[PDB]
Amino acid sequence: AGEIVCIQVGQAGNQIAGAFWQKICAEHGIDPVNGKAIDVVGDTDIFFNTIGDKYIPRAVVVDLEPAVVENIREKFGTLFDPKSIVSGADGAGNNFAIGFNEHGAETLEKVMQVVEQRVSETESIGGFILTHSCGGGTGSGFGSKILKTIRERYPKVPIFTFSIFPSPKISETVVEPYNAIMTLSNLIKYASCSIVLDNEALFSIAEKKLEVENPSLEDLNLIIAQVLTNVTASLRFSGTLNLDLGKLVTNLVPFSNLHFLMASTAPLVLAGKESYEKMTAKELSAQVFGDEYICAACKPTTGRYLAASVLFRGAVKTSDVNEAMATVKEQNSFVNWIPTGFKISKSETSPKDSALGVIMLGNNSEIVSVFERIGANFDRLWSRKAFAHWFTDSGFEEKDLDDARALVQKVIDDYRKLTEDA
Amino acid sequence: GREVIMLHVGQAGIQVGAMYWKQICAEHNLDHNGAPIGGDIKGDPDCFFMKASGGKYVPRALLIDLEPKVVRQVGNEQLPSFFDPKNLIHGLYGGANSFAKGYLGEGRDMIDNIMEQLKKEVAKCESLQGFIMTHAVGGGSGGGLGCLIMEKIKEEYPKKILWSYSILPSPLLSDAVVEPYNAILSLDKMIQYTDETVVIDNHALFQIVTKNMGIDDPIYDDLNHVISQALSDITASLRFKGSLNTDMKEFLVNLVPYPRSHFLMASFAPMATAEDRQYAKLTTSNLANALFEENYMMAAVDVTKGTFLACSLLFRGENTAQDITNALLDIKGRIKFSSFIPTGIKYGMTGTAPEGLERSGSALINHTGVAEIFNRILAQFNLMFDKGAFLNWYEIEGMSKDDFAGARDNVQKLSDEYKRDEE
Ligand SMILES: Nc1nc2c(ncn2[C@@H]2O[C@H](COP(=O)(O)OP(=O)(O)OP(=O)(O)O)[C@@H](O)[C@H]2O)c(=O)[nH]1
Ligand SMILES: Nc1nc2c(ncn2[C@@H]2O[C@H](COP(=O)(O)OP(=O)(O)OP(=O)(O)O)[C@@H](O)[C@H]2O)c(=O)[nH]1
Repeated sequence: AGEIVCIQVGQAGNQIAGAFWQKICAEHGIDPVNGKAIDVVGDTDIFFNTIGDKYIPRAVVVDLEPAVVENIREKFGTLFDPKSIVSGADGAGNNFAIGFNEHGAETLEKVMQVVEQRVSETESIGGFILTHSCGGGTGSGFGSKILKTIRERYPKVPIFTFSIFPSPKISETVVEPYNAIMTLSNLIKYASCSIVLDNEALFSIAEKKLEVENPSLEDLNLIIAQVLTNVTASLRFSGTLNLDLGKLVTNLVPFSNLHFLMASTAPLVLAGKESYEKMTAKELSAQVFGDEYICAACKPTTGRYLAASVLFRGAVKTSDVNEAMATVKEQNSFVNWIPTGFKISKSETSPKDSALGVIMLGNNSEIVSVFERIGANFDRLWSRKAFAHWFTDSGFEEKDLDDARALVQKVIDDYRKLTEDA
Repeated sequence: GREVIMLHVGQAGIQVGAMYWKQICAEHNLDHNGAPIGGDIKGDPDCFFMKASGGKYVPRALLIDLEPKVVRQVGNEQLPSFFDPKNLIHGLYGGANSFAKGYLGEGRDMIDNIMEQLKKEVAKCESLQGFIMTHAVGGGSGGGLGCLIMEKIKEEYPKKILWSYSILPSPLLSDAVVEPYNAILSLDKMIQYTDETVVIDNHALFQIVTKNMGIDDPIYDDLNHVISQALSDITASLRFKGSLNTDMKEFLVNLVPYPRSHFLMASFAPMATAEDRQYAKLTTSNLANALFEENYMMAAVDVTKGTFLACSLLFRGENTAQDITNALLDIKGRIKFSSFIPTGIKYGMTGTAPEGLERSGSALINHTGVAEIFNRILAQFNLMFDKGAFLNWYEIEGMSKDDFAGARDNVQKLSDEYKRDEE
C-alpha cells in the first residue's frame, strides 16, 4: 500500500544511506541492526518489511566495487539483508563510461533481480528512491543505467532521487564534466524529481553554522542524512496534509524538465550535540528560507519560487506558524501566480535531537546556477578541446554528449523564461 | 421500498460517510458495532439499512477508493463489521491528485467491479429511489472515480435519481496544487450527469469551525463534524415520517427549477454547541433566522445579495408550526426571490431531534451566489491552464487540452446562467 523501495548506489549512496537508515530506525522505535520492535510507531511498513520480531530495511545495495561492500558487513551487519547486496567481477574508476562499459550488464541484471524481489514482496509500489553521487564510475556511471532501466520496467512508478554533486573543486578526477553532464542528462530525462545537493553548500554550512573546523566527508554526510530523514518524514508520520511520494512529485513539479528541487532543513545538528536546540517558529522559518542553509548553494532569495512546501516536525503553535509564514511570503516571491503554489503542513512527532524542526523543499529557478557551473566545465573543456578526448576508445561518442548538453540547456533556458514571464 | 443507496468515494468521502453512519445509527437507536438494535428501534430504518434475518441491519453503502487504506481502516477498525464486507472496494495504487487517473487510468478497470457490486446491491431493494454519493471534488479518486461512477450510474439506472454531496477545493486547506484542475473537470462532469447536487466549500466550513465553534486550528476532523451533522439533517426527511420533503422525487421538483441549474448551497444550525451557554437557541425565530445568515452557511456566500431560486427549510424537533410561520415574516422581504419562479419559501417540520438538541434545522438554498464559488475556482483554473502548468500530469494518461477547455467552457456557461437571474 504505497511502499518504497530504496536503491543505494556507489560509495556515496552507501555512506549516506547508512546514516539515513540509522536515523529512521531511531524514529520508528526500531533498534538499529538488531531490528527489534522496541515500541514501534508510525507507518513503519513504508520503509521496512516486517517478517516478525524483525524489521528489514527495504533496500537494494549496489556497488560496482570489486568484492563486497564490507563497509556494510562491518558497519551495519544484520541491518541489511545480504541477498540484497549486488556486485560484479571487477570495479570502475571515476569515469561514467566505465560504469556503462566492460560487461557492466552482468551487474545490471543482478541489480534488477534484486529490485524485482523488493518489488514483488510489496503489495503496491508507491515509488522508488535512489541515492547516488554524480561524480564517478559507480555513483552515476552505474546509477544512471539503473535509473534508466527502472523506468523502462516500471513506467508509472515515480522515481525520486537524491544526488550529490561534486565540489567545484577539481581535486577530483578531471573527467567529472563528462560524468556530470551525462548524469544530468539521464536525471532530466527519467527522474520524476531530484534533490540537488551540492557539496559546496554542505561544506560551507558545516564551516559556518555547525562550527566544524575542517569538515570531513563524514561530517557532510550527516547534514545529508538529516535532510533525507526529515524530507522523507512526511511519508512516514501522518500529519495535517495527506501527502505521499506521488503527491509530492505532483505538487512541486509543474512542468516536465523543471523538476530539480532545492532542500533545506533546520536546526541542523551534528552528532556532537554541542548546543541545546530550542527555537521559536519565527526564528526557524526565517532560517530555513534564508540563503544560509540552502543545500544547493543557489541563493534562492534573489530568484523566484515556482512551487514549494514546508513541513514542521514537532509541536508548534499554529498562530506562530502562520505569522512566520506570512513574513516569508513578503520576503520572497512566486512565479506564474500558481495560486496554490505554497503548502504548509504539520506533524507532531519531534525529530530527535531537536525541539522543533522544519523541512523546506522548493522548486526555484535559481537552481540553474548549479547547471551553469556544470555547463561552464563543458564550455572550458570544449573551447580548449572539442573532442571528448577522454572518450576516444570505450567512452561516449560526441553525439551522446550532444544529447546531454542539449537537454541540459533546455532545463536552464526554460527556468529563465518562466520566471521572467511572470 | 423507497430505499436509498449511498456511495462514498475517496478519503474525504469515506471519512464523512463513516461519521454519517455513526450518527444515523444513533438516530434510529441502532448500535454502532454489529449494527444491533437497542430493543426499541426509532424512525424508519429501512430508508438506509437492509434487514438481515438475524436482525442485523446492514447499511446500504459502498466504500470506494483507489488507495487501499481508508477503506481498510473504516471497514475493519473504525466501524468494524458494520459495513457489508463485500461492499468495501479498493484498488491497489492511489491516484495522486489527478482526475485523469481516477477517471481514465486506474479506475477505468476497477469500474467493472464497482458497477457489478452496485448491481448486486440495488437488486436487494424492494424498490430503489435513488443514489447519494459523497466525495471530494478536487481529489484523485474522489473526483475521478466519483465522476466515472456517476456516468455509469446514469447510463445503467436512467430512471433513478442521482444526488451528489461534494466538497470543493478551498485554497486554505489543500493537499494538491492541481486541485482546481480537478475541480473544474469534476464540476463539468457533474453538470452533465447529476440531478441535484449540494456544494460544500471547505473555506466556509473553516470559517464556521473557527468562529462559531470556537475551535482553534481546525483540522479535517473538525470540519467533518459540521459536515456530518448537516448531511444528517438533509436526509432526515427520508428517515422519519414528515411533510415537505418526503422523497427524492420531491426534492427534484421543489429545489431545481431548471434542469441545468441544480447546484445547491446548504445551511445547518445550531452548529451543535460551544459546550457552554445552551445546547441550542430555543427561540424559534432565532433558529429560523439562523438558517439564512452567513454564519451557518457552508458556502461562504452572503445570501442577502442575490436572488433565491428555491428554498426549503426542514425543521426538526419541538418547533411549533405557527411560530415558524410567524418567524418567516421577517425573512421574506429581507431577501429577494426570482421573478420567474412563483415559489416562495417552503417549510415544514419532522417531530424528532438530533440526539442532544431540543430543536434544529437545515436548509437547502438554490441561489445565484453559488456563482461566486464557481468563479473563484475558474479564476485559478485560468491562471494555471494558460501557462500550461501541471498539464503533463493529465496528458500522460490521455486527457488533452481539449477536454480541459471543454470543461472550462461548460462551467463558465453554468456561472453565466446563474448570473442572469440576478436582474
Ligand atoms: N556528500 C558526499 N560526497 C561523497 C560521498 N562519497 C563520495 N563523495 C564524493 O563523490 C565522488 C565519488 O563518487 P562515487 O561515484 O561514489 O565514487 P565511486 O564511483 O564509488 O569511486 P570508487 O569507489 O573508486 O569506484 C567524489 O567527488 C567524492 O568527493 C558521500 O558519502 N557524501
Ligand atoms: N471537509 C473535508 N475536506 C477534505 C478532507 N480530506 C480532504 N479534503 C479536501 O479534499 C481534497 C482532496 O481530498 P481527498 O479525499 O484526499 O481526495 P482523494 O480521492 O482521497 O485523493 P487521492 O488520495 O489522490 O485519491 C483536499 O485537498 C482537501 O481540499 C476531509 O476529511 N474533510
